[PDB]
Amino acid sequence: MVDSKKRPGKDLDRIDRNILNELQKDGRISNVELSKRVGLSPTPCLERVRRLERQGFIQGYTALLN
Repeated sequence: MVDSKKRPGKDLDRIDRNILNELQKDGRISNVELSKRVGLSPTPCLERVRRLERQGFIQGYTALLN
């Protein structure tokens, strides 16, 4: 019905799915913030987002994280 951030939901860490939901709600957020909206540090927040990157789900969202 909306969102569309399914990605590997059947197997997605709470940090990645919530991070994808935050990227869709905010396609202009880096990682530091991307680290606090999910309740984690950014160093790893990226580690979480990177996992979402390898699956081709962060080429526009926080793709900048690279």
